[PDB]
Amino acid sequence: SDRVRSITLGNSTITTQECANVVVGYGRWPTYLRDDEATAEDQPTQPDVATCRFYTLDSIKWEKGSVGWWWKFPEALSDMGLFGQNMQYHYLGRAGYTIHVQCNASKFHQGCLLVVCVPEAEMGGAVVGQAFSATAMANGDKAYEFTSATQSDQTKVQTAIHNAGMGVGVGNLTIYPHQWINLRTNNSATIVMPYINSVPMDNMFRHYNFTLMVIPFVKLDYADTASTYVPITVTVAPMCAEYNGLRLAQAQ
Amino acid sequence: SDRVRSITLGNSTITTQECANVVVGYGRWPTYLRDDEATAEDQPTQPDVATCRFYTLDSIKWEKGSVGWWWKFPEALSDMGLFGQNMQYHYLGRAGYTIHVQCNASKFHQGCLLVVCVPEAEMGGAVVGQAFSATAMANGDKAYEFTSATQSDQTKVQTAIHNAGMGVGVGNLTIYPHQWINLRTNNSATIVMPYINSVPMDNMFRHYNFTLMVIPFVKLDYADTASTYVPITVTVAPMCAEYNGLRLAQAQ
Amino acid sequence: TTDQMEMFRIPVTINAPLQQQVFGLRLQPGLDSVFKHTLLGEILNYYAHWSGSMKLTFVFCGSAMATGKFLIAYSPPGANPPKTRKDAMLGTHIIWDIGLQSSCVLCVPWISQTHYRLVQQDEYTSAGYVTCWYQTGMIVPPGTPNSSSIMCFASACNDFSVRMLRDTPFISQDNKLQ
Amino acid sequence: GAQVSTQKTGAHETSIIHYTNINYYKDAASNSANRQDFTQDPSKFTEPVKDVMIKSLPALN
Amino acid sequence: GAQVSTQKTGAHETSIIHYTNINYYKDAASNSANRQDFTQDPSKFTEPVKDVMIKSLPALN
Amino acid sequence: GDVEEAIERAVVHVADTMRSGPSNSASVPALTAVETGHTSQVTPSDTMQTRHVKNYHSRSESTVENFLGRSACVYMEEYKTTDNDVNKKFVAWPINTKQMVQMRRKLEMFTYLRFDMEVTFVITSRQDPGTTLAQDMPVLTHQIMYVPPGGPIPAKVDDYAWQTSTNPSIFWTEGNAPARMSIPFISIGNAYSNFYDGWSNFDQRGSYGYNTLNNLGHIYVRHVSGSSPHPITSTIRVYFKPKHTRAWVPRPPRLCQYKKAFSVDFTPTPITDTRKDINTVTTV
Amino acid sequence: GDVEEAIERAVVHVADTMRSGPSNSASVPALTAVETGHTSQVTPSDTMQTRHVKNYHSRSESTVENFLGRSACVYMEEYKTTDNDVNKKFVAWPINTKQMVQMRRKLEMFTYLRFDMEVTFVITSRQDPGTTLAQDMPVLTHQIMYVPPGGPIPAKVDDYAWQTSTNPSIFWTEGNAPARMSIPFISIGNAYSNFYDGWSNFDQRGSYGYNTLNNLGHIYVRHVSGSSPHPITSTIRVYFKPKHTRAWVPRPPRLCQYKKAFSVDFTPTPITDTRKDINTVTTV
Ligand SMILES: Cc1cc(CCCCCCCOc2ccc(C3=NCCO3)cc2)on1
Ligand SMILES: Cc1cc(CCCCCCCOc2ccc(C3=NCCO3)cc2)on1
Ligand SMILES: Cc1cc(CCCCCCCOc2ccc(C3=NCCO3)cc2)on1
Ligand SMILES: Cc1cc(CCCCCCCOc2ccc(C3=NCCO3)cc2)on1
Ligand SMILES: *C(=O)CCCCCCCCCCCCC
Ligand SMILES: *C(=O)CCCCCCCCCCCCC
Repeated sequence: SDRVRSITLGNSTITTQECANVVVGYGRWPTYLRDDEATAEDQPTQPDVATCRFYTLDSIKWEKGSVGWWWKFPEALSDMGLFGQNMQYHYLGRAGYTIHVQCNASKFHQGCLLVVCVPEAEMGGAVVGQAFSATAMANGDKAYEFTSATQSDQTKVQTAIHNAGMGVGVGNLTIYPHQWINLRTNNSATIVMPYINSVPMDNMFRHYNFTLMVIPFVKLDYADTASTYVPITVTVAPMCAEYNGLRLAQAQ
Repeated sequence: SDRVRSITLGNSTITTQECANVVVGYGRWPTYLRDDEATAEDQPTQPDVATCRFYTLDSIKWEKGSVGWWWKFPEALSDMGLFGQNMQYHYLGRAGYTIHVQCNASKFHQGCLLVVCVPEAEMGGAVVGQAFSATAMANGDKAYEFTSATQSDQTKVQTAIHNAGMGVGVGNLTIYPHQWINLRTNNSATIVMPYINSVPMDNMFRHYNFTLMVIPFVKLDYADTASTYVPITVTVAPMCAEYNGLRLAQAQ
Repeated sequence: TTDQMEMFRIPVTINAPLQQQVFGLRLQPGLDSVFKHTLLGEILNYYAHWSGSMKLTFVFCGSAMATGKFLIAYSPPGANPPKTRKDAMLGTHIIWDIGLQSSCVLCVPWISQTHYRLVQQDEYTSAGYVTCWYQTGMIVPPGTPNSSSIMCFASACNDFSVRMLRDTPFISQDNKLQ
Repeated sequence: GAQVSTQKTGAHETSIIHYTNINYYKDAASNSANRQDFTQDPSKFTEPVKDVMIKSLPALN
Repeated sequence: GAQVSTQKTGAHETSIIHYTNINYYKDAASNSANRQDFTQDPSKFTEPVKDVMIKSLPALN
Repeated sequence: GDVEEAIERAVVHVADTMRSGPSNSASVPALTAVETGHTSQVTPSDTMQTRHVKNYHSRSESTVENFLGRSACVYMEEYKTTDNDVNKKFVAWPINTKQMVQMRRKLEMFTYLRFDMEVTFVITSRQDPGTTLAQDMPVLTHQIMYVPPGGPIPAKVDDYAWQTSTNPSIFWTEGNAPARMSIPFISIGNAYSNFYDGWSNFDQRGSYGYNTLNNLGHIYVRHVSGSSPHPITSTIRVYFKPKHTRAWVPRPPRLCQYKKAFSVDFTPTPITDTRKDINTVTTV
Repeated sequence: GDVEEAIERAVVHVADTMRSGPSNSASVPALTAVETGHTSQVTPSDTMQTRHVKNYHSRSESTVENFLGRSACVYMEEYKTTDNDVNKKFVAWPINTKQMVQMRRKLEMFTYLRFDMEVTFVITSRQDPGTTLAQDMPVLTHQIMYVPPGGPIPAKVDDYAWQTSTNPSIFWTEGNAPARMSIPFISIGNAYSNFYDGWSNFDQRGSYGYNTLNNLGHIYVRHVSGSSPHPITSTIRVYFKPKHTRAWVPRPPRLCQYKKAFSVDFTPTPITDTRKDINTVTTV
């Protein structure tokens, strides 16, 4: 079958026995910066296998009452091996990614997740006019969660799920690269995101190029099974990573 | 003249207005490992410009009574940017180096240093039979010093200069790649060391491939000048660095 | 161990804590008790040197209704073994998904400073560790057992060879037989 | 397949001075020594300088 | 009728490495060992399956 | 005619490692069905990125000819030059390969074997301790005789059977290179059997096991006319080195220690040694 | 086919001296810059008037193959034929080249070495002195066994390990030519290391120095069945002769006397000996 899938980057391989297809950016495969699109003049580093490989973030639990989660990139990978090291020593960076979201249940469980990558997912504050800090939206590979109720805590982002933290209709997030994990048919989702920005390269700490959101559109449900929660794991591999402007490492 | 010299590796350039020649290993220029000389099967990383560039260690003072110093490699570079990072994340590494020892004085100063690179500079303990720790011979870019008197401290290496810590005649160290900095004619020394070992690659923490020794054969002397000490600075650039066996970083 | 056959069964269970470790073993095919008495280990014990890659095949033996994803990794030697899945995932690994194909092969490559390692392995000749972790978890529908077993097979690859014939430490006698 | 080669010169002026050898074992380790290879290069050690230096011309500048 | 064949490589890079043998006895049992036959096939043991299985394609169905 | 070209200028190596880059396909090499009784032919390039490696390693030292082709002690016994007990003066050994543990384990890794055999004897003598040891005994000569099944067996050092008009014998004198000779493949079958799951009688009774197929005869050894004033004890050690070997149907190596010379008999031994838990990977 | 022409009819000599006359030029050979790390290629004709000399001298005796290619004693130990102490009856030696000073200094003139090895054994026996020495012991036979790292080690002269079904052994009888055999280049590395500036542990702890790379195994030797009424002491001497040699990165010769077998350890020793003043050139 086509359900079978194998992906190898560097020293890591991912396999899936029940998948859908592989969504590719806006039909654009990741690629290194061309000479006719560059501004920064220094010779870049392209660590290759050391950085372009699969990194598995901490797992999370999908429970009957879960509402949704988000991770901002590249921040989510800032501590991952040499990818994180290269981010720290360089002023500029550029990369695409293979995102593989894993979630297995059973033929007797039901549920459905939207797995989307939102470019420039600029978010609103819990209380309009009140500024929040970076910590309200990203911190290493920590998963952030949406809420059903509207957020009151001004130190937070407006987490009410139906507006996806952006002031738009959550059911319209489908115009962004996405895949669905319907427990009845899938067991994982794979999206290849190319580099998307208004400038050729950018600083990797200061700018979150895109945000991965995993949202349960149909709640997790099951009968008298001994299994309770269903884990969700995110594994991602940078692709065609290149960096410019080497100097001392950024403390954080 | 030929005294003029310019060397560019990565984002760094070294220039000298009064040099001798450039000594090259045993006539062997650094080079990447060939397919017919390899054992480790994984695709290696060759960070290129990020690692193959000039790193300047802490400087030292050459005083009238100085006796000599040594630095062990690659240990001396274990904290230097991405070179150090790559050393930590990989089981195996391989590299050659361009060593540039700097020392300027004046037409009225006199003195002469031997700048040598000793492959496998295995050393004896201060007290025969007594084991010492790694700290007695290397620790980051810290310069270690020889002594005139024979060493009594058992936690140390036998530092008596005339036997160079190896039980041989110090005046015979010339069979190893070397250059002399005679204040009267030079102002620096440049030695390009290729990778020399009995195995194709090796662990970079556990094995000190070679030791750089700077020894005053003719003492620093001068008259009524206001300058007192003459600084000695070591700048070195890894060449053709490649690593294999990626895994978690070694704590130290 | 009460029952000898239990040695071949790697336990796997439902509701395991996230990122939990399933097992960990050190790569000394001729010396470590896990490998020394297998076909591969027995052959190695008639030699003093070895070189090459190895195949570790894992087969899931639970019911057709159980599901799960596991991360199996190989860590080249270094001062410290991986203590967490986060540590393990930085090395050579494969993510195993359970489905019709019950078995998965982790192929541990020959990554060494020397061309050959010693059968009577030492620190200089260290080969590393192989560890396994829950990637997601073993999920089960109603009416199926709560735990299951995984089995591990081992064999050499086509780049594997041994050198230096020697007697094996595994057989001896105090008297002539009879 | 016997190999025939020249001997190292003796007290008398040099043709009668060649010896013959035949290998009897299956491993090259069993063979006699290579007493007669005189290839030699002292320059890796006597002159490892990047830029070649002709004797007649001065060394510096 | 002497047989001439190649030796197993030694510490030095390889022509001078061949040895010669002559049998002196009337029975083949008297001959030296066959130290140099390297024919080898692991498939009777590693893959005795009736239907051949290519690695790329799945094993079942 | 004069010279012959049996040169093996093209010898076999171990497989090279092919360079391998990234992949994203439906083709999945790492997933298989162990159930088929098939061992996977996977290589590192199938599951990770590899560099190209020209591998020169060779499996020369692990051919069966090489593994079995070293002389191994298969038996040893003593015989005195002078003693009151007739049987203490000569050795009578029923040829077999099951009494010395090392050789036995090696041969037993295969079910059937076919080979020629090189036999070397190491004989040493020592003067027995006693109150009066002064004597001047000339060099000793030994006779080793092979008696095929059914031939007359010697009952004492001086009996007629030692004439060897037809049985093969070796006369050897001390101080010289150890005695040696070759024996061809002498089985009545097409291969020697290391195991025999069966009986001697059609009834399914009688002897059970490989011992029922062992009828290679005996080896008898004595001093020639070596009676000395004070006793001297000689010890003979016999070495076997198979050559021109062929082996069939390989078996798991013997795990339990051997208990009997003529039977598979053993005492249950655990699979392997234990460690504290399934994650223990340290030494201390 | 029959004969082969590997004749070296064109052998290398030392450089000739060219005739050289007066000069008056701007070209100055005798002035250089030692600072470049360059050794001057000057010859007498550069600084004085020379006659022509056809030089036939040759550097044949100073090739590394020749310098290292002589058998040197690397070890010696005694083992008794009979003694109350089990360990006094056999030798167990961890193969190495660091215990005998002469060979050690020669090998240590190079950092890396690659060669095949010819091993010759010289074994001699003597009767121990005592009150009663009259005995008549037959010729002695010795067994020398090589145990690769990890193989079973003998705990006494009569133990099973001496069966050598797989380890290589030599059985040798006194009165004969010394035993000898060749061993190929057996390192797990590409060359043997005489020095190793490093540790065994990745931690930069554990063993330090070349000893961490020494794992060549052991040599075990015993008398075969040589128990004598009165003790006899045998002494074995082992000689190494490297052949088919290659050497890399030469080092200054060892100046200080050696203190330990497994470490570079030394006591500071002066550069050389002294004379009364910088102009003293006479002897008395
Ligand atoms: C050694 C050894 C191993 C065995 C098994 C015997 C295998 C021998 C194979 C065939 C050898 O030739 C024969 C000689 C006589 C007999 C015989 N069978 C019934 C009694 O004598 C059969 C085969 O037991 N001891
Ligand atoms: C049974 C069986 C078969 C084997 C191998 C054993 C067969 C060994 C061949 C038998 C060799 O017997 C000898 C024959 C003759 C002599 C001898 N001839 C000259 C004097 O001594 C010695 C041994 O494994 N199991
Ligand atoms: C003699 C001698 C010289 C030395 C240095 C050893 C150099 C040997 C080079 C390689 C020989 O083959 C090896 C066998 C085993 C080991 C080994 N290393 C860790 C412990 O065992 C490494 C190489 O110490 N003793
Ligand atoms: C370490 C190191 C390496 C060296 C040279 C030492 C290597 C010497 C080769 C090892 C030789 O060991 C023997 C092998 C077998 C036998 C033996 N075989 C038949 C009986 O004795 C004896 C020596 O320098 N430093
Ligand atoms: C090479 O063998 C070609 C010519 C043959 C010469 C005859 C050999 C002389 C007798 C020695 C045989 C060696 C057997 C070990
Ligand atoms: C084969 O014999 C053809 C060439 C003859 C070579 C001469 C043999 C050298 C002397 C050994 C004779 C062997 C007699 C046992």
